[PDB]
Amino acid sequence: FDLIFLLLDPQDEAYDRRLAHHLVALYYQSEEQAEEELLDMAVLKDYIAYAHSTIMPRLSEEASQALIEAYVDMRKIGSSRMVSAYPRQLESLIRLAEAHAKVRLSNKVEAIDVEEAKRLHREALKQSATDPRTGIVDISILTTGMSATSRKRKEELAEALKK
Amino acid sequence: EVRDEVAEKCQKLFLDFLEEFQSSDGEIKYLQLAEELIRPERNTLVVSFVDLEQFNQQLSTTIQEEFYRVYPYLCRALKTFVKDRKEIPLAKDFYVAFQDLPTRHKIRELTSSRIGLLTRISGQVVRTHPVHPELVSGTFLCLDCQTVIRDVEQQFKYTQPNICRNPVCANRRRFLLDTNKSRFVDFQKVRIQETQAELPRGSIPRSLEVILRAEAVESAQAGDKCDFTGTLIVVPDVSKLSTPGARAETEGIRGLRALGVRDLSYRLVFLACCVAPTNPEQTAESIKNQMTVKEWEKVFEMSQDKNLYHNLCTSLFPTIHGNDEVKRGVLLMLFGGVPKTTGEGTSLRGDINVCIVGDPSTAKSQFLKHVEEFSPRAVYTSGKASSAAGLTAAVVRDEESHEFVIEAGALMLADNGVCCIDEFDKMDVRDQVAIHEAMEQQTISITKAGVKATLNARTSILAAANPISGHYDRSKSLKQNINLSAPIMSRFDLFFILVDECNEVTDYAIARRIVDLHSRIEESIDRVYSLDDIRRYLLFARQFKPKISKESEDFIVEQYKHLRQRDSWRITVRQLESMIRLSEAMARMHCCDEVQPKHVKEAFRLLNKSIIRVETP
DNA sequence: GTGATATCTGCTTTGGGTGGGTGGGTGGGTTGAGGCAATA
DNA sequence: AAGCAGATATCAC
Ligand SMILES: Nc1ncnc2c1ncn2[C@@H]1O[C@H](COP(=O)(O)OP(=O)(O)OP(=O)(O)O)[C@@H](O)[C@H]1O
Ligand SMILES: [Mg+2]
Ligand SMILES: [Zn+2]
Repeated sequence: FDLIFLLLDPQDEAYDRRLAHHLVALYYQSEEQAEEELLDMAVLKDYIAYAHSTIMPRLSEEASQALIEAYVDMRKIGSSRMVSAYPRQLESLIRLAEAHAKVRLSNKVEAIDVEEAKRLHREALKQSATDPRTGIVDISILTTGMSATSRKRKEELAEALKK
Repeated sequence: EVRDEVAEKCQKLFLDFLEEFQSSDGEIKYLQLAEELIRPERNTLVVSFVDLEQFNQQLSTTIQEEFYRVYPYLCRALKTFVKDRKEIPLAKDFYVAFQDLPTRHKIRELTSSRIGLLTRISGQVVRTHPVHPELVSGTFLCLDCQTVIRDVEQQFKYTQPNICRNPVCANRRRFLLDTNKSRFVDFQKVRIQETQAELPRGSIPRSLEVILRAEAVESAQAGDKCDFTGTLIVVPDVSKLSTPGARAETEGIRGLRALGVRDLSYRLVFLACCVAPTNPEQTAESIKNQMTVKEWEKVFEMSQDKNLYHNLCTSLFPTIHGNDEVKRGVLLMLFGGVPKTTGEGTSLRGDINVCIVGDPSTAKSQFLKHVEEFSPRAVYTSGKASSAAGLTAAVVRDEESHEFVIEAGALMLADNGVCCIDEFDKMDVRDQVAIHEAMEQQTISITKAGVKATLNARTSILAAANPISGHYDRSKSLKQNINLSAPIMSRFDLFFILVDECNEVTDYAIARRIVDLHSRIEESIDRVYSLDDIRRYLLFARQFKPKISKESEDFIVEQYKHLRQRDSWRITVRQLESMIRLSEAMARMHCCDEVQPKHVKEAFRLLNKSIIRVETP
């Protein structure tokens, strides 16, 4: 999966009140607003159809350098202390960057697209890659399915039982 | 007898076309092809519709609009065009096929207005039926006068003569069929379906019945996507029709004498004269002959190149950075060894198996995909399988019949080819036990309810595996990092490891390679040899069976003694035979006829680095 | 007197279990209980 | 009971 998102239920009271007001308003929404939303949806569908028809973004030189530096920095984060990234993620970035370029109806992928892709990827990871014990940077949970702290604890348990 | 002017004119013009149409080289294109029809197994001639259109447009239009009407006359013209040669019996029948029809129709465009016209369609074959002999013209004896009637045409129903030939005879009911002087044609019924590309959105697929005849029988297989050229016809409900020789067998039209009080319905079937794929005993000399002169000199130049090993390695795997040893091992696997049979009838395996153990996102799947795309016969699969067959056979029960049948696995489908297995460590226990025999004996044996079989699995296996912990631990040995058992590991000729090197320079190289591949898809790739060149060269090289010389014998014996003295993993005779296989593959790589000591040295280098990697951290 | 052509006569049909499972389920019949292989 | 295959006597020209 390119992006994994977490939809958690908050314990906050203010969130509950705001969502309640949202749902009540929707429960009383008027027909003109519904028609307006339908028109906006039709516009969105037409926009996507046109973009698929005629837009084929390509990587510019600045986008290429941005992507290479982005991958190097993601690796550096882990290398400072483990591994914090793997090459497959770079591919994801490329895809996302291209998608962003298509939203602007642009045939060239620019640095803004790369920045948006990095932000979105980093937000998804912060949502779903967090180790409840220590922190986030650990992506070993995705690659191996086992938290690094959990791996160390299991190694300790096995060594002790081997004692 | 009344004469059909249009059909006779078409016959004459088609004979003229066959006689006179000229190829680019100036020879008669179809004379040389008809020269092949002297063989007993050949009865069909394939004619390009574009050639006919160039020769005579009115003839082509008439054929297109009256194909069903005029096809027998075209076949008669072909018979005349072949009559000169002495080898053809007078009884042989010949049929015409039409290859390249410029326009195509969809299966849902096959309406009543297309009945009898020449058409081309595409479809995916769902089912094929057994071959039958079909009567086309019967010879009958008259029981009243003993006169012989010949050339009685058949119309979807077993038909006897209407009146006796003899003017004096008035018989209408009593005749005898004589098989030996009747004419039959090969017949096959296939059921095809709309392709996924053609299937309209949110619609149930529409199926069609196709009839193949003569050479076209057994030329399409279920699951294939095929182009059919032929005609759309109506087939009446035979069960309703009664004839003097054949009683009726248990709305539509009414009023025919053969109908009694019954009704006759019709259904549409496609009568195909040509089948092709929609997207299209060997020996070294024959392989050479199949090639053109340019291709042969390219193959020879490749055989003479002194850097062939490295050039081939780089050409096969251009997207992967580093890992030269793995590329060399996979190449040697692709060339293969020499399978042999003993005097007592037992087999010595000649195929090579390779295993790649890797960290996450280390491009092992990339190796498997490159091999899969390159090889003509190759199956890519996963250790954890979606079907019950898995990598080997399974036994499943047909609910209706209650019968038990074999469902083939990946290693069966890859017989005589390459099987790329990903996640080789996730196999199930049944596959795990069966893979011993599959990998060494190259057979799969089953004795279960309703099934007793030995199935062929002559395959080369390229496997990709993950370490037990999910990350490779250099402190431990390779045997300590994977969950493969020692007997399974002994069945692999070569082992390779791909470790995630937490190095800035490697990261910078890999990122640049990936981004360059994406930025310039066409410009990034630079191969010393094209993939087609390598495919032809491999086809040529697999025909060599290099012989082991005496000096290579001594070197191999000494190397095996050294390996055993050096050493639940252990050096077995399997390592010796793996060394033999690798030496044979090294010799084959250079289209050589003898295994020289140099090939043994290279093979031993590779195998020694594999064994040491297996043993020590 | 020969060629229709109108009348008359005998066969067998139906799906069915007294017509078989030594015909065959690619010739066609709901419901339940009982072995398999793969399954968990 | 209903309908096709076979047999056969019968009108017409
Ligand atoms: N050495 C390398 N050279 C070039 N590309 C590489 C290299 N290592 C990794 N990659 C890139 O990584 C991706 C390959 O990931 P792939 O799916 O093949 O990994 P894997 O080894 O099968 O791992 P996993 O099964 O855990 O996903 C591609 O983007 C490939 O370009
Ligand atoms: Mg993979
Ligand atoms: Zn006769």
